[PDB]
Amino acid sequence: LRNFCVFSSVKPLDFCDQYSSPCSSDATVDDGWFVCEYHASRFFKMEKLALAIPDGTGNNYYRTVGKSLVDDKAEGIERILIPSQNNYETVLNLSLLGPAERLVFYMIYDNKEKQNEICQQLRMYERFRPEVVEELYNSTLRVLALTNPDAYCAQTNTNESRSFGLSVEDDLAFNVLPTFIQNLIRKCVAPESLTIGTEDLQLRNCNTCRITSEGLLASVRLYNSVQPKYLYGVNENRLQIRNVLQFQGNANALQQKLSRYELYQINIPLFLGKQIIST
Amino acid sequence: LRNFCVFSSVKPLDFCDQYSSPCSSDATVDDGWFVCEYHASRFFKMEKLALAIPDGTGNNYYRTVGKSLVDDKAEGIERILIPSQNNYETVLNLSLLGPAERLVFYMIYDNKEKQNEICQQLRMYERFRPEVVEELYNSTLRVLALTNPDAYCAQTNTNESRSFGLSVEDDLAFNVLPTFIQNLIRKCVAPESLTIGTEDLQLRNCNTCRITSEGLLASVRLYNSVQPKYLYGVNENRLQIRNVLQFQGNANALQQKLSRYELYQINIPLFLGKQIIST
Amino acid sequence: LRNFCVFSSVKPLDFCDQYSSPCSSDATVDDGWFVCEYHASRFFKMEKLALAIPDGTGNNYYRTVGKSLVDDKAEGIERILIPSQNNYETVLNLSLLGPAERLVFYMIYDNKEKQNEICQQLRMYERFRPEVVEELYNSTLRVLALTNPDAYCAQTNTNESRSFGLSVEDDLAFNVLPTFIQNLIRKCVAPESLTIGTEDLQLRNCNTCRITSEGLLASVRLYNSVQPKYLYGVNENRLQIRNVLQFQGNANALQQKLSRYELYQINIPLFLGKQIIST
Amino acid sequence: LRNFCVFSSVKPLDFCDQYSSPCSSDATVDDGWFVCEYHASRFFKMEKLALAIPDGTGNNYYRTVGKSLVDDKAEGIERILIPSQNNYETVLNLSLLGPAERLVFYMIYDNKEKQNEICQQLRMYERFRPEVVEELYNSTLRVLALTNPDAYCAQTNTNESRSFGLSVEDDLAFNVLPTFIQNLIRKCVAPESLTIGTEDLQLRNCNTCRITSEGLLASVRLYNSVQPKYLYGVNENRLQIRNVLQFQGNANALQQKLSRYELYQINIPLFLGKQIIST
Repeated sequence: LRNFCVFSSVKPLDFCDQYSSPCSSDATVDDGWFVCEYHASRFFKMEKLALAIPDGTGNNYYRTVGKSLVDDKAEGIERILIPSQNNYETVLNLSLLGPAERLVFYMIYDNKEKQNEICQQLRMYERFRPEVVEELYNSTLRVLALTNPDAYCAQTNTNESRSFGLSVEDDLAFNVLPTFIQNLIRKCVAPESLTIGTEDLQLRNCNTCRITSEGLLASVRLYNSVQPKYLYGVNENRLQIRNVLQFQGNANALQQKLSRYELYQINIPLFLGKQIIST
Repeated sequence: LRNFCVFSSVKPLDFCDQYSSPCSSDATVDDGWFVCEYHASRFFKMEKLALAIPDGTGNNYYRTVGKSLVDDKAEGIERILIPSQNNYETVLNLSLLGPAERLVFYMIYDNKEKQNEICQQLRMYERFRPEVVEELYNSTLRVLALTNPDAYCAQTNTNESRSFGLSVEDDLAFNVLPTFIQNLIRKCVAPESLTIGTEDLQLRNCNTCRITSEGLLASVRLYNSVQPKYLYGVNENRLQIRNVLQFQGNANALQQKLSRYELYQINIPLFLGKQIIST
Repeated sequence: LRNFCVFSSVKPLDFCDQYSSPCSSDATVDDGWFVCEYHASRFFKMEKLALAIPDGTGNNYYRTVGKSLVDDKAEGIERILIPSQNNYETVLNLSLLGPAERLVFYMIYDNKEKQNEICQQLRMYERFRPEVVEELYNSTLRVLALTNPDAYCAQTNTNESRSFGLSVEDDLAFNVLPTFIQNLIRKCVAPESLTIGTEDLQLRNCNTCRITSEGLLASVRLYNSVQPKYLYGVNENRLQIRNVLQFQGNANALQQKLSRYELYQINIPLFLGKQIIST
Repeated sequence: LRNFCVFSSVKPLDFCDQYSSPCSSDATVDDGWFVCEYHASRFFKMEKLALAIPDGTGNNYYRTVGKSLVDDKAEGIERILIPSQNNYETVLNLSLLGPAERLVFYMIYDNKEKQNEICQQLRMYERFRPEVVEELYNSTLRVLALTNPDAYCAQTNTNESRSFGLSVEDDLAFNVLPTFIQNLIRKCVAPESLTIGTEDLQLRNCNTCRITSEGLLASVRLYNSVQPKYLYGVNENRLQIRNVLQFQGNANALQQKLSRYELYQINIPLFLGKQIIST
């Protein structure tokens, strides 16, 4: 597939796709997220990070992890990274989104009546472009089937096991998430303790997120101040005012002489659960 | 001072200083550690990292933090990053160290009889080089006085406050550490929650070390696999065998295509305590 | 026979046989193992060694012996060199092996229903290649008959006698092994004391293996570190991580000057039982 | 030292040294035996072997081990590899040995009256060659002092520990051996289980020799049939008849086709005791 992004087929009527930041080449490769960096940052409010695991030789067991983009000052529906069926309409703000985005999200969450009424309202557009709708639906449905744990092929790797907490509520809630949402969640949060073969590698002793009935949240108020490089960039006649935290400083307080050491950026990777890798 | 390193004046009889890796230019600047990167890695088994704190504009409140060099597989006197007066002789292995190093460490820990007998055994060398000893002692003593919280000048900044735990034993033990050891410890571990002005920035919700009666330890078995670039490098006729962990892989398992994302190295910065910064 | 290896007829549908390391010319000659070096190393985890017995003149009574390939660190189903009917499916990991290998192993262990269902599932392939199956079965069955102690010819040499311990359980368990397995076991382990003619030659006073109800095992934790030169070599997207033991050293510790003496490699030949050779 | 062999200074009156096989270059290097291969084979009836310990990378922790030269058919004073003070005169057959050899052996075993009477009988030779005796005595005495655990320098490595059995009698007897004999014994027998660092490598589970009150013996009747390549080679008008074991064979029994596999010679390395290597 040249485009593994689910939101790759998101087009207006006369489509020079919105893409203020063009979709990254990550959609071309099969890393398993099935979403490009731009769509991940815009919708799920997370970026992609290459988790490197050294072993003392030079080669690193590379992995994909989610990088939080929400700030510690946030509260409410803004702190949720990935919503569940309960309130995803309000979280993703599907009311004013483009009809292709609405369709894609609704049939990812699989609520029949919503895409039914989308088709009813899209019938008027259908007389101009009667071919894009079917191919868009086919591509998105086949992507969902590929990421679906149960299908015809149903490619299953029981050797990898993911635990999202020692409590019953956490995994019982995680069970009812959509198949694509489950696949994205399992492969965006790094394990707390990667159990590989007959040993355990303690990647992190603290969780940077939480899985609950409404989905994946940045529950901990870890301080984050990274700016998204693939911002929406649309002309904002609708103003969103925010409480920015800024400090002053001189050349002495801004210690440039400390810059020679390799930098340890304050990023917020998603760490939760245990990864059981037999053998 | 051209050389803030305490172990800067560590010379043999005919001195082309050991320094398999030459002392970094960090000793030239006053970052407060008063130890160069080579001596920090060799003795305290830690490196130096530039903790950058973004605020949403581009300037970063730079800070110095300690980077752990011990492995998760370690146990015993090897897991302690900085020893106290109780067992520093065994931790630093002062038995076979060079006499300058022995002197420096002993008068840092301030045990009179040890440097007294060092002087008695150094009397034989004194007839050849009767001038290096006094200047070495003067320089090291003035460095200790500069890092001493109480002195003539006694430059004190009460506005910064450091907490090393909510328990009585932790700070009561931290109180009895040597003055230079206390200064190094306070400025090598990053705060758990940097309380600055009227706000708090949650740098990390989990501690990566511990302060106890014997000193600063890497109590948590966080997985570390970084190699020191300033290793001792001395011809080792005395063999130290270690249990190395290695995994195999092909080009597919070594996902080079994941390398385009900016890397998130598995490092182990020292995070503990709360930094109270009024105003 | 140009090919005495039992696994010589192991072919896929379009066969350029897997053989990352091609089968050695040992299958061409009749040494009695009836398995090539590659198949012995891959399945039974042992290599072949030429046991030479000097007598003070120059000619050596050559013999074939098994060389252990398992490490002292191993435990479990990995330490067994040759399995019995009890758990050979798990030992050889027949679940994912090629259908020819599954058939060969199952009819060596003679469990009717397994090769019956192999034939049922192979019926679909049968319509493309209806001639290879019968000749493969005939060749493997005639090899088993040749190695079978009881047959039409039933070539028996009662003069050679093999003892696998002084205990009742050891030989009573060895009795119920398959005929080919018994032939391989009798001619892979060197005798503890070769009783030849009217004298006894003490080859070794210690056993390097054990014969039990589950088969031939490397019970003793003898240190082995030889690498197989006929490794499987298949692209491993399924990762097997292992605990490697490595030591460092300089030119002095790696004493090259000791290399002029003829080397005594730390190998682990299979030594067990007594060989009674009348006359 | 160009010559570490103790018997390097063994010269007749008109010396073109006996040395039917010239002394090997092993005396030039410091492997610690302080005896050349020829003298080790002639007197102690053992050869030198390079014990190689693989670790899975390619470098081998080389070591020196003793290779037995006695046959399984032997009995009596012939089976002892190294004698003690009790019966070394009969074991080494010092009655007819050259006076230099007698002197060297006697002052290695440190029995004053014997070398005293050697000097008394050598007084007649002294008038012709009054300079070789003093330098020979000085060289041999300094070699003994160098191999002496207690001396002025007394170079001691307490980190290496050697155990020669779990019984009190074995090590209590080994204690009273001469210093050079103790040094040779400790560095000719390979450990049963090399305890290195925090792990143990089981080199061999069976002992190939024994340490008793009379010294180091080949107690086990392990079958040995290697011929010494540095034999005495002196014209033997005094005939030693021995019971040789020989077998016949044709081209079929002498299986040349088995020679392609790398040979596993039936040698008898000296294995006994445990080597405790801290770190």
